[PDB]
Amino acid sequence: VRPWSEFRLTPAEAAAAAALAARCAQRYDETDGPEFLLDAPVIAHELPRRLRTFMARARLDAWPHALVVRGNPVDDAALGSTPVHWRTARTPGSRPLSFLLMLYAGLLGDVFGWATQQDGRVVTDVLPIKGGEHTLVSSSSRQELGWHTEDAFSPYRADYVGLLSLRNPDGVATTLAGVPLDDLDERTLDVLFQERFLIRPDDSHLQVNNSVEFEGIAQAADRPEPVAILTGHRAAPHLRVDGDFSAPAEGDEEAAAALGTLRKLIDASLYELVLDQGDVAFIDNRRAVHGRRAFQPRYDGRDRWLKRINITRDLHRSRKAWAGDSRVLG
Ligand SMILES: N=C(N)NCC[C@H](O)[C@H](N)C(=O)O
Ligand SMILES: [Fe+3]
Repeated sequence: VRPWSEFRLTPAEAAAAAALAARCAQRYDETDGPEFLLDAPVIAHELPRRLRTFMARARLDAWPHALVVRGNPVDDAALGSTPVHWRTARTPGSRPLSFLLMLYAGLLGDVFGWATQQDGRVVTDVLPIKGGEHTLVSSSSRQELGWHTEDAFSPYRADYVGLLSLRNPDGVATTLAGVPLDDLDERTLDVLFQERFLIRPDDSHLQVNNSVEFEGIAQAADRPEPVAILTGHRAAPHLRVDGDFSAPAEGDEEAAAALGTLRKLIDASLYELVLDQGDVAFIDNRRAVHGRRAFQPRYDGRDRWLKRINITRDLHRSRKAWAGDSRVLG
């Protein structure tokens, strides 16, 4: 009925998962400490069985753009005010929910972070930062966050991007789109499968958006190597594109026409997913691009606030980029 797969916890199931995360928050010092990173995938085997069944099956389905879990309770009074910056965003009220996200993520794969993004944290924060309303990063607000493959520039980008909505009082929509296969002619499709496109790293990997891996980002922005936008099966391709940071190879007008066509087709097929408070989404970063609608920030303590995590099916595929730590890349 919809392009994502959806699961709704019963009150009993939701309370059991919450109790499990609360227990972890009492026994472990931090969510992305080495001890909990190793233990979380096994603790997650204790989550409610109906949820584990959904995650195991839905990950193997061929069609969904995202796996959506609704119905986690969040008490605004216990959670407290939305932080003013991500640096101070590991508040006690949000702590059990950060553990909950880690437990759900462990059913899907291996979590990791980036040395060049929010100080190498694995669980990151999405919130509006005053003065950054018209930027191209996820702390924007008044300017729409254009659609993108997460970390498109990198061969080590996530297979799944997890988002947990801590609060979203004005119902701001996440945007999604898949490959517009019904409108791509064969010739245009052929071009998108060839290595004729440049993809640069987005602004969230810049030094200015953080408090030696930055040299790799500079090389990627300065001298990008040509890559394909589409890979895999022609009838169900995987997608790698960033609307704001993608370009054709220099002088390649055939590739430019193909990228220009794809831009218009994705713009025309973008749809909206609203993550209400307590909703979790795992976006398939190979099948879909995602973004976020423009909204007016409040800055009154009740702004939209998400926790975010990157998930790969195999951490060993990124060995070359382990930044002195398997769980932080760069
Ligand atoms: N604005 C564009 N095209 N992409 C940047 C947004 C990304 O999701 C980035 N990892 C961020 O959080 O800002
Ligand atoms: Fe994103």
